[PDB]
Amino acid sequence: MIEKLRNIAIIAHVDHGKTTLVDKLLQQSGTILAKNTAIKWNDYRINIVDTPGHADFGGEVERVMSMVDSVLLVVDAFDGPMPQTRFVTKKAFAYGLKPIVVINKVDRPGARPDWVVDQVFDLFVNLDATDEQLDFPIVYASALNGIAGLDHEDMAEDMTPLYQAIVDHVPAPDVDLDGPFQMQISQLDYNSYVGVIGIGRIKRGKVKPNQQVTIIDSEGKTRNAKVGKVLGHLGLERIETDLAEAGDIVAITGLGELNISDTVCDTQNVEALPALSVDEPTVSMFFCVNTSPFCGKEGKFVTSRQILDRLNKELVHNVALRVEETEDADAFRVSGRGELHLSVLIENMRREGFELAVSRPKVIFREIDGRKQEPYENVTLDVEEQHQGSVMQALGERKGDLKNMNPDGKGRVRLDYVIPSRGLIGFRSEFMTMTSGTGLLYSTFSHYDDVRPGEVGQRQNGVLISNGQGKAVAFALFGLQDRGKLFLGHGAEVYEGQIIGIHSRSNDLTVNCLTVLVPPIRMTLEQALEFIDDDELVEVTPTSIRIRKRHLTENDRRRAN
Ligand SMILES: Nc1nc2c(ncn2[C@@H]2O[C@H](COP(=O)(O)OP(=O)(O)O)[C@@H](O)[C@H]2O)c(=O)[nH]1
Ligand SMILES: [Mg+2]
Repeated sequence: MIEKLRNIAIIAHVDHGKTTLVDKLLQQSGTILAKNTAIKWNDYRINIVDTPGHADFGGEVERVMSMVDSVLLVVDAFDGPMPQTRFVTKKAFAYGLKPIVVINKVDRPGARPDWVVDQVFDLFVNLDATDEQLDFPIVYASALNGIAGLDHEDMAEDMTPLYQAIVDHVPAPDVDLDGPFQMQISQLDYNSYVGVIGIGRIKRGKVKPNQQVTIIDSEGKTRNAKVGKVLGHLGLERIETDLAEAGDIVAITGLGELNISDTVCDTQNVEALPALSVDEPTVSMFFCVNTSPFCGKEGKFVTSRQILDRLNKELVHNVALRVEETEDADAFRVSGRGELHLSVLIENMRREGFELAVSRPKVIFREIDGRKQEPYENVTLDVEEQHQGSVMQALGERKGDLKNMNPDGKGRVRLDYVIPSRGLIGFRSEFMTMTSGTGLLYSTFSHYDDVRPGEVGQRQNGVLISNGQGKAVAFALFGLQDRGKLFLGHGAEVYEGQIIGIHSRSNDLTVNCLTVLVPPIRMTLEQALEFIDDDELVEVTPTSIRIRKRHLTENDRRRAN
């Protein structure tokens, strides 16, 4: 009784048809997407909660997973599952959800249902439980036709098989209807007429308008309020309801400025629901002021405790990152998920008009049970077979453990590896030019395990360091090619300590370029950032980043050796 409820989330890569699919389920029932679509189908109430784009480090995904009891993975019948929906799927498994895989667009010519089944199944290499991987039902669809079926040759005349699968395989909400009222805010919304809107799935009890209630946050603070309106979902809309009970995904009004993870409880029996997720950062990196003599050249405006507050602004757009204070009052220890995470932060921190010095990314070590541990992660690589012998030995040098390989049959091959983040850092740069830029690479954090004894091979080559400040002349640069490749041509402005090229030998060579050329080496942010040794820093400015030593003079460098 009152358990005909099906709270399910939906995951789909762009243009894989999740808007069309949900739309068909709506029009064929008794009732861009909406955040939640309520569907009445034969006295069943199915809530389809939407998942955000592949780039949402705010932590909305895990909030969504906290409201649903299953997830709906929509996959193109030809393209198969995309690595963009990787993490959203990962978090679904992390919340112990058993997925329902919908392979739609089955009507397109060359659709390979059998193949995309394997791909999805293999994609569940997300340390996914047997329970999750075994018996995930496969509903084939053609959303643009409104047709579904358990087989793709044998298809129903409507979306009935999909409805049935949802009813059959999605568990009812694990809630008690008779307990005292309890509801955690999962998402927020606003209406200039209604005010702040709190959205979530009622964990316990019931709620009516004008009900007296107590709000308790994650730390333990409490405040009393009276709910104004209880908005239930019906279609793509929200209507005022006189009663909402456990299991219902509803919207509440007039509780003031609700914060996410606040728990709305009956005035007595105030019980805060546990704060849910946190993506522990695995890669640390230093953000420093531009100590360089080019302090305010192109960099619009930055002092010490200026960009610091910007490192207190990105702190809620993402909780996978941390920001700590270093002894150097002009440098800060900011950590994150991967290197790509901290990378793009800079990329339009640059377009934001900033200038900063940044070290090389290092993995965050953790000591557990006396044994130090480092982050390992799963890597899938898609290269041409002319590169497979090359990229294999490369990862092997980076302490990569081979787990699986699968030839394309058409000249390519997909490789799978278990590798510590330590050895994977800055490999994307080497990888691309190694595979001539046709190869592809994807990564996903797996687990912390005992550190692999040893270190990753260092840069081997030394660097050409400028001894003074001035304009680089063609007469000197031509003589420098006798000892390696350089980073600029005639006319470029350089200072002392700045690295201008790559030494042919292993040692650092202090050279002057002040007293026609071969094409200079231009490095992108990530390409350069993978070139950096522990005694160096990248200097980033809104038009182009440059490279330098930590200690600018040759006198200071000798002391630190
Ligand atoms: N041929 C074909 N096209 C489809 C099917 N389902 C959806 N589409 C098309 O895919 C395009 C984008 O799908 P959409 O619903 O927006 O998916 P979303 O972008 O992930 O929300 C639309 O133009 C649809 O016409 C299908 O079963 N067959
Ligand atoms: Mg669209």
